[PDB]
Order: sequence, then structure tokens, then C-alpha cells
Amino acid sequence: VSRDTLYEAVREVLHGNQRKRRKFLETVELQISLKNYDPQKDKRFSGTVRLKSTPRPKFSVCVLGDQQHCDEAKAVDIPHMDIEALKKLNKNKKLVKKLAKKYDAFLASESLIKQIPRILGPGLNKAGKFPSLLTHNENMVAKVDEVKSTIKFQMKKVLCLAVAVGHVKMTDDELVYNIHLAVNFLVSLLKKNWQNVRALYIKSTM
Amino acid sequence: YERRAMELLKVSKDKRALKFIKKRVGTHIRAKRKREELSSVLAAMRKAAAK
RNA sequence: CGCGACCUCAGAUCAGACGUGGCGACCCGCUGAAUUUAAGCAUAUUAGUCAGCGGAGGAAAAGAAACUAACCAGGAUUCCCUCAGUAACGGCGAGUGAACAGGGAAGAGCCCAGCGCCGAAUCCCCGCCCCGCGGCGGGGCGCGGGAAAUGUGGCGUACGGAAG
RNA sequence: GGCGCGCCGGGCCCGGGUCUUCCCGGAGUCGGGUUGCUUGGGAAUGCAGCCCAAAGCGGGUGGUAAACUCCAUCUAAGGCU
RNA sequence: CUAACACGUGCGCGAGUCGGGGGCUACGAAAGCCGCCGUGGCGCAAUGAAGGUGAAGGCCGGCGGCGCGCCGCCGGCCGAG
RNA sequence: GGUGUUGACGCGAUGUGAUUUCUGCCCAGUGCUCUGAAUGUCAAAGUGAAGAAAUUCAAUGAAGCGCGGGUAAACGGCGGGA
RNA sequence: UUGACUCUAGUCUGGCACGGUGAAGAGACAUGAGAAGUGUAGAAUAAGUGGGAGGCCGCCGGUGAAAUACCACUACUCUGAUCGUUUUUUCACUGACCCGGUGAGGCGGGGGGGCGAGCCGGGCUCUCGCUUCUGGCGCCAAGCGCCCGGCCGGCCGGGCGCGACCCGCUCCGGGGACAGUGCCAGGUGGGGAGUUUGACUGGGGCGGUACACCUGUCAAACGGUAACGCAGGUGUCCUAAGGCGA
Ligand SMILES: [Mg+2]
Ligand SMILES: [Mg+2]
Ligand SMILES: [Mg+2]
Ligand SMILES: [Mg+2]
Ligand SMILES: [Mg+2]
Ligand SMILES: [Mg+2]
Ligand SMILES: [Mg+2]
Ligand SMILES: [Mg+2]
Ligand SMILES: [Mg+2]
Ligand SMILES: [Mg+2]
Ligand SMILES: [Mg+2]
Ligand SMILES: [Mg+2]
Ligand SMILES: [Mg+2]
Ligand SMILES: [Mg+2]
Ligand SMILES: [Mg+2]
Ligand SMILES: [Mg+2]
Ligand SMILES: [Mg+2]
Ligand SMILES: [Mg+2]
Ligand SMILES: [Mg+2]
Ligand SMILES: [Mg+2]
Ligand SMILES: [Mg+2]
Ligand SMILES: [Mg+2]
Ligand SMILES: [Mg+2]
Ligand SMILES: [Mg+2]
Ligand SMILES: [Mg+2]
Ligand SMILES: [Mg+2]
Ligand SMILES: [Mg+2]
Ligand SMILES: [Mg+2]
Ligand SMILES: [Mg+2]
Ligand SMILES: [Mg+2]
Ligand SMILES: [Mg+2]
Ligand SMILES: [Mg+2]
Repeated sequence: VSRDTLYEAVREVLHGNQRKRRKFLETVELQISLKNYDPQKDKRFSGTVRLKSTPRPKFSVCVLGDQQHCDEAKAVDIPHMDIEALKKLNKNKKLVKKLAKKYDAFLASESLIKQIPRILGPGLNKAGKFPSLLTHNENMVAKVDEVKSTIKFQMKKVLCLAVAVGHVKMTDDELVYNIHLAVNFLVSLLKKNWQNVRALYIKSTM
Repeated sequence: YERRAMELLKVSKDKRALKFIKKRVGTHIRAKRKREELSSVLAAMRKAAAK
């Protein structure tokens, strides 16, 4: 699709805020409807995007650190998770699925995925929830900020998609850059080009 | 022929629309180009119906 | 009802022109066989040939790439040598069969419509004067007629071009 | 008759470089299907009838049909020499 | 009679050979000449459908490899049955 | 365009050949004609699906063939042994 | 000539184009509205998915699970109905196209005027519009009305309209998007074309194959050797009837 249509759409919603003037956190949302992708066939799409926007940012993180993590994660006010806490809630597994109800996406260090696949990893991957790795750069500054919003374009049997991007008061150019990279990587992750999507629609949470 | 092709694109029978245009136009490249410009025309119709 | 514009379309022994037919060796467009060969014959071959028809010129046609190529790349057309009896076609039988590159003969390039900008700046014809007149032309004068805005002329054409 | 010389009259009162801004193209035609003829041209070299019938970073060519994708090469459907 | 082929014989040159096409200078439309006009033909190389490849070898010195006396690779000698 | 300046007491296509007396049987064959609906068969175009496409597959299915009536003053044919 | 081979004008049939206009019938759809989104565990009738943190004055937790529940518009499926896209069938329309007639002579509406029908002089609906005893004639306007010119109310000569209604978009009729034509496709096609219709042989034809092979003889003690010489055979058959061993 062209560019002036999403420019006019974001302009129309940023002056049509006065339709609601919400009592909640004010944010917009991308939703995708597409035409004939069959659900039972193979080659489904499951792809993470890297996004340096953090468009939603109200987001809650829980990290699971090795050594060299403890007081620095607690000084950036991120909860350190330890082997004693993993066994504390591996003796019964049920409360961390409510931690998938509080928190959305976690973060992990690099060694813990021999301790994890005992029972609780395959027990609690049943939410869309596996904690994300770090690398040997060993930095949490802005690495947690870009490993959040690694957006899962995930295939389902239903012919519909919704993408979590955008709030009302970020800058206009960075938002149209955000949904620029969003829709072009989504078309490139689809099995074919712009014919494969039936509707692009950008309107908001309310 | 292109009105009936835009009817098939509103129904979203893209393979049938492409075979229809490549029978009643000629080569497959010309069929692809005319299919995508009819899809552009139909998107502009949807934007006109929207706002 | 009439008168007046334009548009379509007639009639003139109207004013001025033009075409018709012949020759046809060479040239262009079309039509187009069968003998013959295949040891028969039907596809092929004879053959885009003979016959037929139309149209010219002193030459005609072609001709300045919607090209050849695949290289370190050439550069309109036509003709000669060669490519080559090769690639290819063909009851893959008989038979048919070009081109590119290379060397030479020759050698030349250009113009519109469009896009535009200049007061139609354009053109034809009749009358009068001067000159020239056996290739009807040059100049001036006509509040002389007409064409043309449903587009004439100037600049401009793919090698770019225009204007400031 | 031509090439040379001079006069009268008439026409044109013309160019090149750089920068900036504009502008640019030929349709029942290309092309596809089918049929027939021709061609060395072989999943159709060219020509024609019928039917379909375009596009503009497009279109044609790139000697095996086709799809994807880079390239190379020209600019057809107007005219003179 | 023309063309093509094959073999035999005469002639010139000979791993070359040939200007036939073009050009330059009465018989003579002949003749001569070109060589940075050998383009090209045929010959000097064959085989393969094609991708393609494309016409002697031996000895010496050195560094069972083992239950490359063969020799892999380097320096010398003899060298084309 | 002829029949046609015509219209079934006409035009066109056949056989047999005045008169009198008759004109027997056969529709199995080959023809001709009638009907389009059991199973058939069936071209191009159109339709649908698969495939990246050329392409492949499937369904639908005109006439004619088949199948079924009629017809011998249509071509023709019209037994044998005890 | 035909039941030969290969085709052919002609003819039958189908498709496409010329090829349009409406109204109904069957749909297939798009679209607007409407309602089920009942496994179990779960205050439960959880279709799926992602955002989501307080209106109005359920819920953010927690409870169970594969999976939540304010609010927003997302796309899926199923069932009734409105509307506009196309296919199909029937009935119509005419304007392309075809046919006939004529010296293209009164067409279609309306206005006017007579005859009947029934209502209280009236209208509505309908009908007619002037020719039939006779082998005659029939045109080039009488009459009316209004203007006008020449000469002296009189004379002579003119013009216009009713008479002979008005207005219109095909001359009237008759067919009709089918006959028909153009191009493909199948069928039929001695009406017509082109050609073919083997060989051996005690002439040729009919017969036979001596036409490709095999055995014995011929065949004269190597081999070879003929006729339509002689007596015969073959165009196959076998998972063993091949190969070993006993
Ligand atoms: Mg005259
Ligand atoms: Mg002449
Ligand atoms: Mg012969
Ligand atoms: Mg002969
Ligand atoms: Mg003969
Ligand atoms: Mg020929
Ligand atoms: Mg001739
Ligand atoms: Mg002459
Ligand atoms: Mg010429
Ligand atoms: Mg010319
Ligand atoms: Mg050339
Ligand atoms: Mg040669
Ligand atoms: Mg030939
Ligand atoms: Mg050449
Ligand atoms: Mg002009
Ligand atoms: Mg050019
Ligand atoms: Mg011909
Ligand atoms: Mg020809
Ligand atoms: Mg030929
Ligand atoms: Mg190729
Ligand atoms: Mg390619
Ligand atoms: Mg051009
Ligand atoms: Mg040209
Ligand atoms: Mg010799
Ligand atoms: Mg008879
Ligand atoms: Mg019968
Ligand atoms: Mg036959
Ligand atoms: Mg016949
Ligand atoms: Mg015959
Ligand atoms: Mg004989
Ligand atoms: Mg013996
Ligand atoms: Mg003997």
C-alpha cells in the first residue's frame, strides 16, 4: 500500500481522539485480515520481528539471571530470579502460570535450559510463554528494551491477525516508520505479496 | 472484461481472475500487471467508500 | 411563415488543372500451376517458377535499427568475394538451404504528428502596375474572394529538445 | 551547358558553452489463441483472415515451450533520401 | 557445354599455397603490379551427440610407505620405438 | 441468378411405357425417412479443480453415428430332403 | 464405376462476433440488518485472536482449564430476509438486419360530426365517417370570408385562408436480436479431383507360393548345384520341456 493513506489515517485518529478521550491508557492497535491462507496445510508462519520502537512501553518484565546479574538487575529494578526460586515454584508448578497472567514476556540467561526441561518448561510453555535468551555481550541496558517488542507474527487456524503497536503521543514520523517496517516485514513473512492481505486497518483500542 | 475481472477480485478469486485476464489479454506478465492495477483501482474504490 | 449562419449532399458545356492508353529487357504488388524428380505415388520436388492481373522509373525497390551480437563489442540500404552446400528443413528419402562476423564497391543523411510558445505569425485564387516570359515566375498595390482554430506556418524529433 | 567575375533587387537578421526550470511521442496497433500459405526457421521465420485485445521504470528482440530473476540491446504501429 | 566429385598424368611453389573479388598503372575487355589488399578457401589434428579434451619415454641422486622393490615430489644424464 | 409474367389442375426429380386383364410374398440386407428421451459415442468453444506456468484432469455435452417405428409402382430377393 | 487410398466445392449442426431494449422465473454471489457460537473442570452456553486497566454509577486479583469475562472492531461459520452483479428460461420491444408494396397517396394519436346501449339537457364507453339494379360521366374548384392594384358606386385584373381538421420521430405494412453473413469445429460428401490396383509362372487369368526359413532326396562319395522336382514342416510351445546334482 502507499504511504499517504496511513499518514491520513494516523492524522485522522490523532485528531479523532476526542471521540472518546479515554479513562484508560491511551493506545492504538494494528489488526490484519487476510484472504485465503489455508489453516490445515504446512509452511505456517511464526516469526519474530526486531523493533527499536517500544511503542506500548507499559510492560512488565521478569528476568532470570546467572551470576553477574543480582544487584545490577535489582538496581535497574528488575526482579532477579534464582535457582532457589525455580525449585521453590517447581515443587508445585501452578503459580508461575499466574505469573504469565501478571507478566507478559520474561527474559532468561544462558545456562538454565537444562534445569528448565525437567517438568516445568514443557509444563508452562502452555501460555505462549518461554523466557528469552541473552548473549555474551552481557548487557541488560537497552537489550531488554529491544528484546521486548520482538513481535511474534504467529499463525493460527483463524484467518485473522492483530499487531500490538502504537500509542497516541509518540512522534508521528517514528510511528509511521514503526508501522512501515511492521507491514513490510509482515508481507515478507506471508507466503506472497500485497494480494495476500485483504484489509489494512489501523484504528485504535477504543 | 476488466469489469468482470474486478467482480472476481471483489469475490477474491485471484487465480481465476489471473487466468481470465491471461486468456483475454495475452501474456502472463501483462495479466499480472493488469491484475495488480485492477486491485489498485478496487482499493481506491474501497477508500472512496470509506471516507 | 420567412430570413440568416453552419453541417451533410447534389447539378453545371462554370474557372483552371489532372488520370485513362502503349512498350514492358531490367523493377514493385498480387495470383499461381502442372510436366519433372522421388526409379511407383499422395507429403515434398519442380516452385513463389511458367501462364494471368495491376503499377512505374531511367533505374525500381530498399534505407538511416522496436538491428547484429554476447565480444576489449560492431552500426542505414544495396552489390561482390566469403561464410557454405554450413547451421537448419526434409515419406530426415529424393532433395532443399539462409544469416552473423570478416574483406571490398559505394558512402549522406534527415523531416513530421505529438509535448509546447509565438495576436494564422500560414496558404491558394482573381484584378491592376513594372520586369521576365518556349520549365508562368519575382516585386508592389486591392476595407478583393477563399482555405484554415475540427490547426497553417516558425522553433522542435529520441543523436534529446525548449525557455530564462 | 557548366565552373569562374561583377551589378540590381529580395529573404534571414541566425550562433556556441555552463547553470536552473520544464517537456517528451504514432492503438483495433502490439501481443495472445486458432486457421491457411510461405520460410532453412525447427512447441509456429514471415504474411493474412476471424476472435480476444493492451501497457507505460512500458513494449519488442535475446533461434526449445513455460514460470521466477538479473542483465544486454533497441524504440514499433508516420514520412523523405 | 557448365557445375560438383574422384583417380591418373604434366607444370609452378612447397608447410604452405591461391588473388578468382577489389584496387593502382589499335591489339588492350589483354598484360603488369599490390602484401599492413591472404580478408578467405584448402592444407598444417583428431575425437565426441555434447559438455569438452586434444597425439614418446627411461635412468641416477635426495627427501614390502610398509610384511606411495614400488616409487609421490624435487636437481642431473640419456633421449622420440 | 434460372424455374418465375410461376403457386399443388404448378414447378422440379424419377421409373414404367397405348388400350384390355392383373400387379402376389418379403423391411432380414443396402438405402431413404420419422422421434429425441434408457446406457452409449461425440469436435472446437465455454465451465470447474490441481500446478509457478506451459500443461494435465474432471464435469457438461450439437449434428451424425448407434438403438427404436415406417417404406418394396426404393435397389433388390422369393428353398431343401425323406 | 465403387465398399479402394488421400482429399475436396456443397450441405447439416455447434461455438464466437455483428447483437441491442424491458418485465417476470430459477438461481450463484456481493452487501445491510438479525440470532446461535451449550464437551468436561469451571457462579458459566469460553467459537478463535490480539489490544485492555474502570465506565455505569462486570470485574484488575483469586477459583478450574488447552484457553477469559469492562470496553473497542476485528476476521470464521450457520440460518431466514432487503438490496445490486452475473448466468440461465419464458414472454414481450425495435433500432441493427431481412421480405413485400407503391408514382413510397391519407400512418398513429387527438379534435370535430352522425347511429344505437344505460343512467338525470348532461357525460362516460363503444361504433360509423358518406361510392352496390345498369359495359355512362368524373381532373386542372365552385361557394364563402379577408386583403390589394389599375381606370372612371361602376368596369377590368390579382393575392391569401377555410373548402380539403390539428400535431407528430421512423413511407406503409410483415418478420426480428433469430433467420443471415464472416471465421473456426465436427458430420456427410465418386457431385468433383489426384493417384494406386505386387511379384513368380512352360502365354496371361484362376489355382499354388517354388516370395523368409528348416529336414531327407535330388546331388553324380569335400563343399556347391536347377525347375510350379520329390516326401514333408514353420510364423509356435516351455517357470520348466532352462541349469546343476543324485
Ligand atoms: Mg470547365
Ligand atoms: Mg498505364
Ligand atoms: Mg516419379
Ligand atoms: Mg521414371
Ligand atoms: Mg507415373
Ligand atoms: Mg514453394
Ligand atoms: Mg509471369
Ligand atoms: Mg520513362
Ligand atoms: Mg527510390
Ligand atoms: Mg521509399
Ligand atoms: Mg549487414
Ligand atoms: Mg569449405
Ligand atoms: Mg524451395
Ligand atoms: Mg555481412
Ligand atoms: Mg503546429
Ligand atoms: Mg531513430
Ligand atoms: Mg499460395
Ligand atoms: Mg504465396
Ligand atoms: Mg514449402
Ligand atoms: Mg531459451
Ligand atoms: Mg532468462
Ligand atoms: Mg519511430
Ligand atoms: Mg522508421
Ligand atoms: Mg595426380
Ligand atoms: Mg420404379
Ligand atoms: Mg430396410
Ligand atoms: Mg472408403
Ligand atoms: Mg463422394
Ligand atoms: Mg474417380
Ligand atoms: Mg505381372
Ligand atoms: Mg548322398
Ligand atoms: Mg562330386
